[PDB]
Amino acid sequence: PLGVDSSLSFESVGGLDNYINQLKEMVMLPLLYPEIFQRFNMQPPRGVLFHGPPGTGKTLMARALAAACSSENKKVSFYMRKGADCLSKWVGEAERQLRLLFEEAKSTQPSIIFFDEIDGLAPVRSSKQEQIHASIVSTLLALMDGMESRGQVIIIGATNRPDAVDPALRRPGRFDREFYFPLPDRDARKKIIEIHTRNWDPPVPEWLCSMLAEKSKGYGGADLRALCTEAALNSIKRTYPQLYRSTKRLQIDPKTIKVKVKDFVMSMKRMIPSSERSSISPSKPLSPELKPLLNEAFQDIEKTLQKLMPVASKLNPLEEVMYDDPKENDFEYQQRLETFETLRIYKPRFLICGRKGLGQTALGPAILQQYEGVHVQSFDMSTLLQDSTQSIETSIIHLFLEVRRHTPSIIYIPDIDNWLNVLPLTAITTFSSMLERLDFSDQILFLALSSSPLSELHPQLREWFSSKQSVYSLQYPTRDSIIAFFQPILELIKASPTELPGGIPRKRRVLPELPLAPEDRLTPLKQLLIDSTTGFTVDQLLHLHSFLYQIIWNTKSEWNRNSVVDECERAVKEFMI
Amino acid sequence: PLGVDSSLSFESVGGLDNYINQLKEMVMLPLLYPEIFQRFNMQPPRGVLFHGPPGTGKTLMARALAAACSSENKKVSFYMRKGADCLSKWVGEAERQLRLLFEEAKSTQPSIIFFDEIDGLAPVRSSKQEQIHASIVSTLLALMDGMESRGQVIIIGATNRPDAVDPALRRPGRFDREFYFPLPDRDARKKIIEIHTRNWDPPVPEWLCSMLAEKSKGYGGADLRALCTEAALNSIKRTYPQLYRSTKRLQIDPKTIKVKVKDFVMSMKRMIPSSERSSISPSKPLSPELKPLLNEAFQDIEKTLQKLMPVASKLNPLEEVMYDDPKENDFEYQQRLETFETLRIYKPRFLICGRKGLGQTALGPAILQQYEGVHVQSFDMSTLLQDSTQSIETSIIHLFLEVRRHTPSIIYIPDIDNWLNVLPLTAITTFSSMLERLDFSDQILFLALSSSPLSELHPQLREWFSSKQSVYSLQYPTRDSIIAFFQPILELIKASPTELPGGIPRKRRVLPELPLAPEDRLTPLKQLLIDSTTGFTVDQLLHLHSFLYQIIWNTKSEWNRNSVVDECERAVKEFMI
Repeated sequence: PLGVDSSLSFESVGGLDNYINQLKEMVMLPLLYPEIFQRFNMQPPRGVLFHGPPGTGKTLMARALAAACSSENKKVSFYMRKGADCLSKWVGEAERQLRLLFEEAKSTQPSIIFFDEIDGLAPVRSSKQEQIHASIVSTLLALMDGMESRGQVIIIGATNRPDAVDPALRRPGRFDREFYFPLPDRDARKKIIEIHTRNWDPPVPEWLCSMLAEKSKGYGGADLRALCTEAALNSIKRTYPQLYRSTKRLQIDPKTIKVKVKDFVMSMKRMIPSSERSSISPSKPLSPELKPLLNEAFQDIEKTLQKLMPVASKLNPLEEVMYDDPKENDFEYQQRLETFETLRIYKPRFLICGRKGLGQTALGPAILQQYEGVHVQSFDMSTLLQDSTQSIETSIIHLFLEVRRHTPSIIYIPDIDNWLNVLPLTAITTFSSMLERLDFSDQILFLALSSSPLSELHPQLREWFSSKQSVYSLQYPTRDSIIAFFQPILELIKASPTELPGGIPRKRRVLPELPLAPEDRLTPLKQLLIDSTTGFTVDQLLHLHSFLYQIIWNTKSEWNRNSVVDECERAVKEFMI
Repeated sequence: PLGVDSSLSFESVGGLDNYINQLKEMVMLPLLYPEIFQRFNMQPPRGVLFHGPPGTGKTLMARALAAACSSENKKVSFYMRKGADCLSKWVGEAERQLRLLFEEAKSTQPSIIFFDEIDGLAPVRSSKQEQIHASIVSTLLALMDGMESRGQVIIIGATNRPDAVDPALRRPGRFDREFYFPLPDRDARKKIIEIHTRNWDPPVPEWLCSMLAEKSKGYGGADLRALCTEAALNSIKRTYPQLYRSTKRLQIDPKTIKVKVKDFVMSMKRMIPSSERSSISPSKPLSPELKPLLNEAFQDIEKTLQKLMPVASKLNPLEEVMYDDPKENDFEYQQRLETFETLRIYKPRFLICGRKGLGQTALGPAILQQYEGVHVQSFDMSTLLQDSTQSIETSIIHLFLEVRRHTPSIIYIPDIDNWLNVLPLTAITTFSSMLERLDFSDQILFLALSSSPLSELHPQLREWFSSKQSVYSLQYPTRDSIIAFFQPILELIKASPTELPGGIPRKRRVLPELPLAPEDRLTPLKQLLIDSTTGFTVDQLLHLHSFLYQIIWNTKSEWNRNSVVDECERAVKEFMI
């Protein structure tokens, strides 16, 4: 059956190395080196506040910390407190459980305590309720620190939000660490999936990683293990159909090890993402047959993206200090590199103008997918009108405040032709103010999408975007790209009966026992598809593509060729209306 | 490891001298001199209410008061009460803890009690809740004073806000002291940082103070100590890389004392301000290479600032009464100096008109930084639309009321060209009324910024600001200031390979053991940069400055000179479109 483990070698949360060194410098040093705390007479406190996606290192870095320190040294004890679990309606009974737990935590000397659900442990301190909201918060203040020199004990905090509570709970000088979980995307995703998949006596192929790791976006350690279990059970029922209706119990052979990539892709048909349980995010790669239709400008988007903003990230200070320099006295040499790759910028924004039905609003999610690791959100007016409890301008100042409270991050607005007709001049001039409230010298991108083409626009954008390179206009694709797009189906006309299942028999499987345990017109069709379709829009090409898919689906079984051209050609004739 | 101290000689809150003498006159005299309280038969009560930034003398003046009186005389006892810590849902049980604490506080004769979180101790007294909100407030009234001659005991209050509660809690005659904490800016900042840094056996240099003290703005005693610890640990990992992965424990040498200014500036890269945890304040000094482009008028701003308002502050009455005068009977001589430096004023305001892209909205934060110690806020419509629970005009009358409840203080509005299109005539005529609701004879500054130049304006400002010196117009800078600005990079063309890291090798550091414990075209380029750039705007100069930074970044490694002029010159040619 099932079972939980108490040993973790960072094998389901693995990849947060700089976090690991940051916590190692907090928890290892005070009793590893007990001398330099008097050589300098130094304090440094301990305590980390987790925030980010839950289960992406919430329970997983809980096991990574208890397993980390248990694998670190002997002896050491560990404590798990998950929200309100020692409380009452009394103050003086709730708390007497709490500080009996505190005094026994102080009695056991090598000891850490996990505290999760810090909102449930201590909410915001308001006096418009009963005074236990002030009482347990103040008594946790004095009983964690302030009055209480805790000595050798370590207090761990975890939330989903870094600001779900009043900042008195983060007194600066006791809880000076806060860890954000960035949900690793591609490479530590491939690391975390391959450190999972080696727990099987069949080693997995490594062409499927980072193939499956780039398919899997928005997942924790546990649900990627759920992908492991669902592909596993797909191998189970796949290998054996006789898994049903057993009152007389059965026995098995132990040689039931067969693995498919079909198991994984059926798991992808049968999955659901964790972030996409309640969200809608445009995390959509560009369509692979549409790459003949948009790679040619997509390259210009990613190159001019790279030029108008470097996407350069921070290296590890471990290897940086593994390097050494000779000169260390020169703050002028410091302000040199502090000017380097920092003062090279000015106000990241970009605009897309082009016709409707011409590759719109898919390239947006595509260039969202062409690089990751950055923080990003968009001013979707669905996400702006989603609350009415406050003003929408209060929501504007809020969301501008949180994208201010990040890394160099990404801001997007779709459909600005329809937008600015949606909200009044309150929110308009609000936003135009908030455009200028921040500096040029920070790196926040401002992607902008319009479904209307150029030189016809209200000038609100124009005074905002008077740079000649702050915009790009779109054109029709070339005929060679067109015939590149219709190429594969133009040989799928010829490969019906046994290449495709239009004429492939599907046969039955027998049950196991599992014993008892007690050609020539192709070119006039070519001049029908080309040169009579005078460079139209790509959605119309999607119409035709769907239509011919219906044609070849209905005409899926045919031998003795050149008999199935009449259906598609008259469909083109009808399409020209 | 860590540890708290019980002795403070005003070494982390040091600088509030007049506050210290004010509290000394409250707490020392009643038992120092027990005779003059019958010579005059005088009351004077005791009790101070702290308000201001927390941890900037909240916990720090708590330790300064208990350490102050403990270092004052023997014997004396101290009590610490932090919000709701003796309460219940009963009235009669909550209170019986409270006045058992009161009677034991009266039993111990030399005794003071710290009371913090006065909102959590006693909220506003409303009868639209349960009556314990009236009960504990009324019983704290009668049990602190009113009915109870407290005798010899001292009651200390502390909040963040001076008006977080109904003013019945400040009965005039028991709590007649209230201390505001002004967050000392430059000189007591240098005093407070140097009284920290002498706690190390390496004495720090004193060119870095007040250099680092003028870099550090918006910090308490504790987080400046956190700057001490982070520069300390930066020296730790900086001196020693072998601080990792030790199950077999290690031992050290005690000679690990090396200090860098690099440690501090990396701490500045890795810091976060306390006031800037949720705020956005334009506390921004002018850019040092932009000083050739705005010092010439900046001097006029600070001089005419000084003339249109003296910034003269109050001296200490200690040294003032250390001086003596012969004549003390003359209230007419009193109203002389009461007319001196008080009646010399009229209605402080100032206006900035000038073109867009021409030094705007950076000089504002700069002259905010050119002097400090004054109280200041601005009517940012982000900060005006940030709440919708009340009317925005209610917010107007509120904020006018609190800037009325201050020192001679500072009021600013940015972007008045875009403003007055943001709010209706309700808030407009509201504000114009509140312009005239106060007198000429008080000293409140009214800085005003417009991005549009002169002689083109709607006259609402003109009837408000019909003084010929109430406004200043802006011009283009001179060519000598231009070539002064482009001067340093115009020698950074010549100093690539070893002055800059474009051709400097970065080498590796070995691990310690730490043993086991069980030229000629420069002038045509000069006539390309000057005299073909016909006195343009400074943001365009920022474009070019960024562009050439990219040029020299890409061309960073070059010997055998005069080969790298072609890239920048064609960048200028492309820029001229």
